[PDB]
Amino acid sequence: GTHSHGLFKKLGIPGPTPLPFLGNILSYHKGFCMFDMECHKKYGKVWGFYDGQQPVLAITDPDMIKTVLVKECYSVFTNRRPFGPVGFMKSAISIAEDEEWKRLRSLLSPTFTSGKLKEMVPIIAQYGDVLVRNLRREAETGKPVTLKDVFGAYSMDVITSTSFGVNIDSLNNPQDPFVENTKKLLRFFLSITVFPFLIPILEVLNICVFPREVTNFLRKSVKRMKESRVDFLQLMIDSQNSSHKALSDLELVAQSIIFIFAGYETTSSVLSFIMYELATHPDVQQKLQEEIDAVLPNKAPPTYDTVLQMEYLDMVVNETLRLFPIAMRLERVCKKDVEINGMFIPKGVVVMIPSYALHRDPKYWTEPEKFLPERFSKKNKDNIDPYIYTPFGSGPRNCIGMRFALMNMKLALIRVLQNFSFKPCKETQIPLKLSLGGLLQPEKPVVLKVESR
Amino acid sequence: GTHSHGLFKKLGIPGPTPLPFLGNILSYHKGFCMFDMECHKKYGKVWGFYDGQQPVLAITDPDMIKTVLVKECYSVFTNRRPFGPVGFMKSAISIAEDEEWKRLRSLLSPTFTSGKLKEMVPIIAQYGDVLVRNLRREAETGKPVTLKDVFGAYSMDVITSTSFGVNIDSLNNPQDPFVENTKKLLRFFLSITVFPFLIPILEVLNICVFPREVTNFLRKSVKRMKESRVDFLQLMIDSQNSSHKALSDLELVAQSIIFIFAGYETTSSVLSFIMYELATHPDVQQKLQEEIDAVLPNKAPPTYDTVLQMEYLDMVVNETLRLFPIAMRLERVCKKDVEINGMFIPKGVVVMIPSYALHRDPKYWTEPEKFLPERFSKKNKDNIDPYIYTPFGSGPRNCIGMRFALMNMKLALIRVLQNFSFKPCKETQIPLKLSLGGLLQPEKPVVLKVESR
Ligand code: HEM
Ligand code: HEM
Ligand SMILES: NC(=O)C(c1ccccc1)(c1ccccc1)[C@@H]1CCN(CCc2ccc3c(c2)CCO3)C1
Ligand SMILES: NC(=O)C(c1ccccc1)(c1ccccc1)[C@@H]1CCN(CCc2ccc3c(c2)CCO3)C1
Repeated sequence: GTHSHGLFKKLGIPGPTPLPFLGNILSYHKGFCMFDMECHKKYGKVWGFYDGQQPVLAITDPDMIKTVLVKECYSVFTNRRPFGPVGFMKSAISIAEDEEWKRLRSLLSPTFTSGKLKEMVPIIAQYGDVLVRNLRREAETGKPVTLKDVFGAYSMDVITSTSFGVNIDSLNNPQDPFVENTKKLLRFFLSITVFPFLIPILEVLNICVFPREVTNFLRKSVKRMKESRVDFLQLMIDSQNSSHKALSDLELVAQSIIFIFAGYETTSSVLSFIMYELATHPDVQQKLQEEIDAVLPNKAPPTYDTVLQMEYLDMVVNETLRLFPIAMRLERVCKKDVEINGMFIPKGVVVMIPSYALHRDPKYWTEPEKFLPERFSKKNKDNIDPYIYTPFGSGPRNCIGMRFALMNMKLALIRVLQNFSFKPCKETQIPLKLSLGGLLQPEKPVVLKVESR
Repeated sequence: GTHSHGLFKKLGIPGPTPLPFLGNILSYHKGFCMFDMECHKKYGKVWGFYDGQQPVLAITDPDMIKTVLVKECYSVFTNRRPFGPVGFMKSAISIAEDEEWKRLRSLLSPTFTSGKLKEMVPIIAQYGDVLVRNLRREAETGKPVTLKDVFGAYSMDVITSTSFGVNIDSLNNPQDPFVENTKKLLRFFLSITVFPFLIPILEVLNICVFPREVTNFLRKSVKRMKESRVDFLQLMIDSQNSSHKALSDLELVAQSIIFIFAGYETTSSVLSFIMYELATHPDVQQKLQEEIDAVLPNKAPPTYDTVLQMEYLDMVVNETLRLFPIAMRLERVCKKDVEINGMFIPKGVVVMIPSYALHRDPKYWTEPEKFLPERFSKKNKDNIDPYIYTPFGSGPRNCIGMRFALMNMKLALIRVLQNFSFKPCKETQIPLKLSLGGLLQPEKPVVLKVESR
């Protein structure tokens, strides 16, 4: 089981010696992030390891990262590593490959523009009101608040409503049909990465890592609203009634599902990360709350243009994403033999960009382990390399919902800080530790005290 | 197990209704050829069926065949369907895909030219002398001759000698090390086509459909002759010491092995097919023997330029290949969604050209089941469509050893007909029947009487 296990030794590329069949997966016992920082420290700018028999080439040179993510995206590095068994979710944009992804990116792009986001803000604002009343409830109880529930309820509230046009107080309504389905769906893989040779077997088995009932539920659910108002689902329906063939009925369901996966636990974790940093830095929480009340006096409701007016809110969000890039890694499959910036890359290799390691690299960040929003001040922001700081990826296949995610979090933070201050309690994990999973998340959930202003 | 089994029903393309998981493979019980002729008769110009869950789209329009084989070869239809587990034989030109095949086709092309073939004829001639003395031995015994042994011994003689630079009277020397290895190698697949989802499993199993000892044998065997004369092996070594990277040591072994597979049973079967047609048509055998003795009086030895002088020999060979195209089918994988000659072809579909069916189509061939070499006379040959008659494929990925194969067979036929006449005996399968396997071969071996002129 050492096929390809001599690839990096042949290329002269350093890296940890793999074991037969397993590759270097045993080193993942301390997590992706610790493994990336160690390899970066041990082997320098480039190194290779094996997910089972799959060679993975890590790169850290920003010139080389730009070549992979931007310049050679369409011709060489178009796709992420295969993920399955997907079934009909093969039509999702994040799973699609080559021309099929290229077409999906074109049809969905006008839906994620600045203009469309401003027309969705009044919807996001309503769920912000739900977040505040769900928070002040647990605030009544002096007993501390585990944020992942009230924030996860908010994160799922917005993302499924926008993606499917429904309305739910998901916390106070565990009964709505569009809730229980989305709940078991968002509960989420191993040997599919270590042993990806089984995926074709798993596919023909009719196996779907997505539950079979939820997918059949959402399909008939979207067909319900065909018989008919500014949401992801609605903006995609308008794209059908328009070059590329329009989004099919099944493709449309695939995109709405993939938006919930890319948006639920991602937003919920960053919101818990942000509030942990604001609780352990009262001055930053004070300076932020003072900015919100200046832009929005008398607890004025937030709007699209006022959110972009809050520079310190943008600095706090960006600095949290540097410390906690929940994707941890960016990956591209080398579709054909190429040489970039004076280095040969063999066809089939997975090229990985260790975002977590690069975000905490002392060579680019003074005291990289400290939460310091002034790194993103208008003075100091010009020194940050866009290919070192990559919380939303980069190039033509970056996070297409990036603008929305930032708006959605900022809108939640404004509505929460306008009403509450946040302090740590005796059970808050200080220092916070990271869980060893496929998304960067706090090891133990963030528990904080929530006082009412 | 009906994924993709609704593809042709959706496209409106006719074809036999598949069974779950199996597809249409049960219809293969009477062979590829009978199944292709029936579908052609039943459904007309185009139809689709399923090798398991693999959609196969059959086309018969010569304009559309030209588009697939020639015009859209490099951009859409570059590859045959996957074949494995191959191991290091992935570097063989017939197995290689996309740019890797494109490079191999360039490096090997100058080796299969008209000029190089003329320099190999003196080597092929020697094994022709071995064929005659091996034939006159069984001719001494009035007992009939099973041709597949004396011809198979000749076919393996030439193809392995040219591909590896050795010399063997393989019939009279079952002791030479380069014989027993080539023998067990040439003895040769099922669910790899019906259930190709297992190939990745079989690969990581370290399974090699090629025996593990023979491959390790030939590698050290080629390295023996590195320490050093007009053969395939020698012409490839000269290509290394020369744009594309040169043939590696392992790639060179892969090509020499793939030449033996493409050349042994193919040549041996056509030679048995040809001699069956000459035995059951004494006038054609007479007219051919009269041509050989006019071009080559006094049983003169054949040369390169005299072989191309024998038009009737070329007509007999070509007419045998129409009746018996041992590949039976040409196949290309549609690498991306395309429309050709007003018909949509989905990505991933296997496009198949039913050569056997087209060669016996009454719409192009008057009495297509009769052996009639005059179809290829200088008068009548202009009416034959090169995309209907495709015994060696067509386009940039056709049989690269085509010129050699025709020369090798013609040289054997000249040397055999100069000495012997061939008549059927009471055990000759008349009418000959075809075996139901992956290569077109006589059901029962051809047994004939061999008189000495
Ligand atoms: C804090 C929130 C989020 C973070 C940190 C995040 C991060 C990322 C990252 C790193 C990628 C891969 C980029 C690359 O490989 O270059 C990605 C892809 C993607 N994200 Fe986000 N994401 C967030 C929220 C969202 C939301 C709310 C949506 C809503 C639609 C979304 C939709 C997508 C999609 C569709 C892709 C795949 C794009 C493609 O393959 O073309 N994400 N995300
Ligand atoms: C009567 C003898 C032969 C017949 C009928 C025959 C037939 C064929 C056919 C139909 C193909 C596929 C063409 C296509 O898909 O368009 C092929 C491919 C090939 N043949 Fe032959 N063949 C014969 C002898 C030989 C010999 C003696 C060699 C010696 C090297 C050879 C080497 C090859 C190779 C390397 C390929 C693969 C070409 C590629 O994939 O680029 N063949 N053959
Ligand atoms: N299509 C894909 O490969 C996925 C994807 C990966 C990175 C960015 C976007 C999308 C995906 C599959 C299915 C559902 C959601 C996401 C991969 C396949 C396995 N990995 C597991 C979980 C995951 C990892 C990173 C991450 C996200 C999810 C969202 C943004 O980053 C997600
Ligand atoms: N590379 C390939 O796909 C092969 C190939 C197929 C058609 C033309 C050329 C090559 C091959 C694989 C391994 C060894 C020899 C040939 C295929 C894979 C399975 N099929 C089985 C036997 C076979 C079928 C048709 C035929 C030949 C061999 C030689 C010319 O036609 C051969």
